[PDB]
Amino acid sequence: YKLARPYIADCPNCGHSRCDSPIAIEEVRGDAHAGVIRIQTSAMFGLKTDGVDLAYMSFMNGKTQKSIKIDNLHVRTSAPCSLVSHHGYYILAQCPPGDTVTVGFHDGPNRHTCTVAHKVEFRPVGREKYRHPPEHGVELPCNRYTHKRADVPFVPVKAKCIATLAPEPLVEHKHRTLILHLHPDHPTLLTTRSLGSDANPTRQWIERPTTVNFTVTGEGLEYTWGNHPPKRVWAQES
Amino acid sequence: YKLARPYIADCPNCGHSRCDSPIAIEEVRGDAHAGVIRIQTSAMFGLKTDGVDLAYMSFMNGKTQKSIKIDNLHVRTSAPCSLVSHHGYYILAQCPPGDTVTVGFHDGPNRHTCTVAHKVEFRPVGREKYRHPPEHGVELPCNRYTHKRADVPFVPVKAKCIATLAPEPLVEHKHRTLILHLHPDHPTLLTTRSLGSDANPTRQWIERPTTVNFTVTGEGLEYTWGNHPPKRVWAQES
Amino acid sequence: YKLARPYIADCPNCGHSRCDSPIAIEEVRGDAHAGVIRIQTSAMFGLKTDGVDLAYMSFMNGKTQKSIKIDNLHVRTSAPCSLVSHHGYYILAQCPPGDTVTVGFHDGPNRHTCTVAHKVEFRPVGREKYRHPPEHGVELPCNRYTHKRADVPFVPVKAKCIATLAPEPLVEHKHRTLILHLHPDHPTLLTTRSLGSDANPTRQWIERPTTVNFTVTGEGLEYTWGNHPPKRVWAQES
Amino acid sequence: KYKTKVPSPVVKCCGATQCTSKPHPDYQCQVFTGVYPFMWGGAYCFCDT
Repeated sequence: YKLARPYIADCPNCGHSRCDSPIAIEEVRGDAHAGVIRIQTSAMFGLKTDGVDLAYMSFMNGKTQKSIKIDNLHVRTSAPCSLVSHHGYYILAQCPPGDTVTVGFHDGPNRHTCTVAHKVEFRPVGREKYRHPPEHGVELPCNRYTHKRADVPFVPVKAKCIATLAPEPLVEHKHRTLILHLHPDHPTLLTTRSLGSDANPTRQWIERPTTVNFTVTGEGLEYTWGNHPPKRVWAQES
Repeated sequence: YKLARPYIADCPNCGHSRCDSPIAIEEVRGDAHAGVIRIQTSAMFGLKTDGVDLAYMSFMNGKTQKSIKIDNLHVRTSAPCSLVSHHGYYILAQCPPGDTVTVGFHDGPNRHTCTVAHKVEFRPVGREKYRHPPEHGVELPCNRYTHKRADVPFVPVKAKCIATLAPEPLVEHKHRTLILHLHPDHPTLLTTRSLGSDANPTRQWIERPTTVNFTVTGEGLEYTWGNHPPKRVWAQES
Repeated sequence: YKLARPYIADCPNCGHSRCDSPIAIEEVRGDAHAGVIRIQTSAMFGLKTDGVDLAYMSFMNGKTQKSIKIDNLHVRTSAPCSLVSHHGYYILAQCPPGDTVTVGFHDGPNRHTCTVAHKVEFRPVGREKYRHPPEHGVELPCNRYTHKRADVPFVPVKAKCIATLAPEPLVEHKHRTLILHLHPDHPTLLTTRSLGSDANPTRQWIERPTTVNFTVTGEGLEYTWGNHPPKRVWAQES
Repeated sequence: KYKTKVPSPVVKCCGATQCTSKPHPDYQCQVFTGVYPFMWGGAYCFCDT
């Protein structure tokens, strides 16, 4: 169970003559290649007066610590963000980078927003760096967060998260030689090796219909064709 | 034409203010090298409850069926955008991107903004793409739409859209040689061929003050210099 | 002194198709490397009917010297902004990026708001221009302007803006030879010349850990690491 | 992947400030004396040096 409740706070960056704001954020983790972001907020969703719900928030909105259902306390990156789960002290929403999380009041003609900057390091750790999750294609290494509560925080995880792609290479096996007729509509990191004993350590980024011939040992080869983790082919002769 | 009454449609990203919103784009059609976009909204423009008007719209709000004058309800892609013609479920407006269309009320209920990501089509003319009509001289092929108030969609129609120019080519005719001192402010496709008793199949991309010498037989040459259609001399100065 | 009367002026986008605003920005000076803006408005700020004040402005809109409080007519980016000084026909304000300034009345259904996209200009002041203020480094002289008026336009001045710094040229001394391992975190201009009998006439833009070796005669050398004016070392193992 | 934490600095007006070590991985402090003169300089302080 959470040990803290929302409060009015001086924002790190808010509009001048409005910096005396309600609704604020503490820390955010966005180190994930996941589209979801784990928030430690002080403008908390997943806290009503009763604690943890999945579609309710609480805030001190220049008022007092009290709750209503999601309406006036909005997460944003700078554009809307749709929450996924609320877990008391920690909130989970998708606001992909997690370096800018904005809690803002979007009523009346005025646009009030407090935005909090965070100390996230989002780096490669996969086999390639890639686009945030869409719905389409095969995943790639990420460091997602849990998408349900346990009531205090959401836990850190490493898994694999969705990535866009285009039709996979037309492979042709022939005498000790494998041509990959490629049709990326999207930048793919192409990594190769033979899987026999031939090294072929070949990275290249490809896009557009092109061909890339590779040697084979005749004992398979891996070509990883971006937005997939290693794909491998084998045969008596490849 | 402007048959039946408006409806709502699901906004892909909206606040917690609304979501089941009016003015939620279905499609946009481009290929315009003008700043106009043809928009298909859930809400009907050019129709209020009084039937057909030219500067009023109607909308199902998902909460109310009501109409207003276009003022309080403003289209934007960052700044306000002024419509040009209404054809029921379709709007035709000046608002240059059309890739994303964000329709929001900063007067009407709460601080509503629906932003929509939806269908677009756009194409190069075959020289350089542009979407700015200035008042700089010559125009090139583009798409635009009709301004139908009666017979639902405004049909596609060819039009002429002004293109950005740059300090005009200093032509110098000389003996058997026509040097084209070119002074783009913007990337120009220089396509040439000589006229008269010669003709050169020569594409080159130009940008920044340069010279480009061409043969001429004493009978000029045509040079098309990007964002202009053919500019040709047939001089005996050559 | 200021005495150039308030006026109204057409601003490209207000309301929906509204454009009949006062308070409209005509010109901007962005000489500052900071997020402060010098604004030229049609409306006169810093003058009410009482003459010169510090927190009142005046405008026409059917008037000629009618005034309101600088909070009634409120500057904004996408959140309020508080001006700092008024120099009549010119406003100078702090508005979070200083690259988007919207002066607007969000009073009633007719919502006139003018926005001009302001700019930050970086120009040589050392031997190179420099980036916007960050956490890193310490303030240095920048291009700017006066941030208080004279009791009509604000005048240019050199003031102090936080420079992005990163490790300065890490000198490695050797036998009358200096290799300079420099480790920017930001685009820095490296200028050199020797201050020994030799000279090292080298401008180069650098980013990130690199080396640039220079000769010396055992009689010093200069490395300017742009945003500073010349830094000099003299006959160490230089 | 570390996160840099920059907390607000301990300023003593009219007296020296001494660093208190903390076991954070690359915790570094530095004591800077005479930071802010009389009145404004980045903090209001009566004392200079």
